[PDB]
Amino acid sequence: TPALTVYLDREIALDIEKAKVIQSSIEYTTLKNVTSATEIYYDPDPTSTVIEEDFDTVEAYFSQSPWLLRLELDRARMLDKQLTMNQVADKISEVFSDDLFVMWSEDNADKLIIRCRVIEEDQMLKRIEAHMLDLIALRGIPGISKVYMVKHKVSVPDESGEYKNEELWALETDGINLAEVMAVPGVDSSRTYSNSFVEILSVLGIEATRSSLYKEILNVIAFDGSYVNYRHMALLVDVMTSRGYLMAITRHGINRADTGALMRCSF
Amino acid sequence: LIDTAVKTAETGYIQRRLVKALEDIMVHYDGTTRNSLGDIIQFLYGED
Amino acid sequence: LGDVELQKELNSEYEQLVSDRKFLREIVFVNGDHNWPLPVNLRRIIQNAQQIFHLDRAKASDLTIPEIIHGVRDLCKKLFVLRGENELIKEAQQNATSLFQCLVRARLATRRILEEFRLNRDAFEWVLGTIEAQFQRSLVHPGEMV
Amino acid sequence: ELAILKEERTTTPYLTKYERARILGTRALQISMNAPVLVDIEGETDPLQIAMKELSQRKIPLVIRRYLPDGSYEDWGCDELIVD
Amino acid sequence: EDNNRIISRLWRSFRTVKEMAADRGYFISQEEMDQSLEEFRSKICDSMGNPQRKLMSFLANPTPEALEKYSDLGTLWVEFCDEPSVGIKTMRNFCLRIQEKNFSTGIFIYQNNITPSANKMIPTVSPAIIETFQESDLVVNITHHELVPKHIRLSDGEKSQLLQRYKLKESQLPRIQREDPVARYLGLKRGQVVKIIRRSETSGRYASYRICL
Repeated sequence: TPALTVYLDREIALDIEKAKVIQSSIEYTTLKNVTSATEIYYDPDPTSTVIEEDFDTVEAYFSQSPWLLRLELDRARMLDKQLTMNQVADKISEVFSDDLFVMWSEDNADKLIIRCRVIEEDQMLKRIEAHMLDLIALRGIPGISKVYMVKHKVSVPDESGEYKNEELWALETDGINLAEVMAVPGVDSSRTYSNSFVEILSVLGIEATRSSLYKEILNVIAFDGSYVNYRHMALLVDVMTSRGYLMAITRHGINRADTGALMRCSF
Repeated sequence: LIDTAVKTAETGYIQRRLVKALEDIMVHYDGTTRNSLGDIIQFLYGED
Repeated sequence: LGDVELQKELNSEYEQLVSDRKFLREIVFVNGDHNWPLPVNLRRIIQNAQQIFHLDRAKASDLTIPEIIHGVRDLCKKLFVLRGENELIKEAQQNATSLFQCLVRARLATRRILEEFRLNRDAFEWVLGTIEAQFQRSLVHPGEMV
Repeated sequence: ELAILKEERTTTPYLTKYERARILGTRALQISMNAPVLVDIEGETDPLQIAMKELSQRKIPLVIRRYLPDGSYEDWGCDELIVD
Repeated sequence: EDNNRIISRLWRSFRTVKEMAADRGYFISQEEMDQSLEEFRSKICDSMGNPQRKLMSFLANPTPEALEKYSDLGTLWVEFCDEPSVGIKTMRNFCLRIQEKNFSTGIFIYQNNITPSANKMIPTVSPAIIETFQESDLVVNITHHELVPKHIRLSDGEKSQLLQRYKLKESQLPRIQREDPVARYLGLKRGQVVKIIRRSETSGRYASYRICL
């Protein structure tokens, strides 16, 4: 269960509308996520279409290969995610450009439709369609499949100096990614936390790993109400970090030490 | 009954690896915490 | 009343307490938790001193103010974890007992010693000696297979 | 060479629980092999009891050689270490 | 639009580099450290808004205090490379430039990647030292994070004094790998020790020492 805890800057954290803006920019959305159906037509006349449904759409709009790639976007998921036909087509342009023509219907239309044409190829369109659904990224940070809006109760001193509670909004996400999410404007880049300490070591270094390792062990022990004195968990994590990298408590870690052979062979 | 019978061996293995990882760690007379190689694990036990 | 020379000590006392509170609240314990595992319990030591010397009544104490401030400040230099005169050791010795010194100073503050606990001369010197003896006894013993 | 001079000894001046246990046992053992006892023996004739009596009067004639991690050592007599 | 995010990330990377230089002991003027984003856009972008990396390079010297502490501290040259993919062609002119102007240390920020063939041209340019950084990795200054305590490199005299106090061989201290993010940030070389003062819930303050491999 890889997970990030993403605290937000104070001015944003007490305004739910601004936090939702941050939410939609972090969340990974592919083209596959918003696509309801794809179609392959034989449309031999480039200026017209056999499809009566797209008749009024393409005829008024206009005022290469005969094979047509026609994909339909789902209105509900496009509306919720706050995506426009334009910006979806923009991302397509940079990765496809001149090779693929792009034509979109209007949002007022009964069905939201995007037409594509190339400018033996029966299978090449199936391979391209596979290539499209598997790689086009519309926005967001890769690896962040879902973002949760979580309320934190954090104790902060008053102006009078008395400790009072204070509700603040933060985010929590599925998947693992720390470096890219830290850089995102809006995110408090000095406090973002991940429950994968392997990733922490690559981003923040060994001393941050010592603190993160302790936090994750303590959370496990303290959960069923138990309490173990600090020095014991502290002792375990110093052993796990003394070499500068994470030495696992398995044969592959323990027996890579310069300890005597009789000691090592007894494990 | 299955859980108690199964997961007792899971935690039994956990304790065995932990003991072998840590068995040689001793407090020395200068206050440092060291293993049998004399590597420093903590400069002062428990930081206090 | 009026003694500016005695006020210089009490100002330095309160300034010390302000440093501690600022250090602990902004660096050590950000979330405000103020109950923590610590050695050499002081609440129990004081209420035992109240019993041995019958520290009840309304009588006025003969325990002077400079004895209190200098007594407590001299105590914090005798809480030896590491011995030796090397410059690095003294820094390490001071670091090891930083949290505990704050705890002591927070209890053996001038108003509390006189108004709340009501110690006299005999009892207060005893309290210092006991803290000093019990802190040594609470050090981990070399050889312990931790 | 390895020995540290008396004025420069740095280890703790209190007898540790481990040093205490070893001293009592070793001295007890020597008494049961008829070593000369340095205190008056009254009614308490067990080997461990006599050794504990000698400890309480600071009369055990032994020296602790405390090894430091580098191999050097400080010799401390049990006559001079403070016992709680 | 999208041009603003390029400038913004690059501007943030620049503030991080200055912080890096400051922590290593070099002198940076109190006007260049606090340079706002607006002034930055005016000076660096074209009329079309595209930034010119070669105008961002700069030179710095050690403060008198740092020179007192570390007598091995020379001149530092910071350079942003205009070529996204750094090939054999780019590295030759860079190594030549460093030697010609006799810079002691050079920090090389690249844009996208550094080919493994070009990665072998780095240790061949000694006793000068070359440190490379990916522009992504500098957008956030990681030392401002809660979980990263303040690292301070020990001087050679302080190090020797430390080893005698604990009577220890250099190989007995805890270690930090050279490619660790905080070691790279400080430009640590093999044999140097960092001192780490970090918060402790049992004692308040605790000094930890690590030596760099």
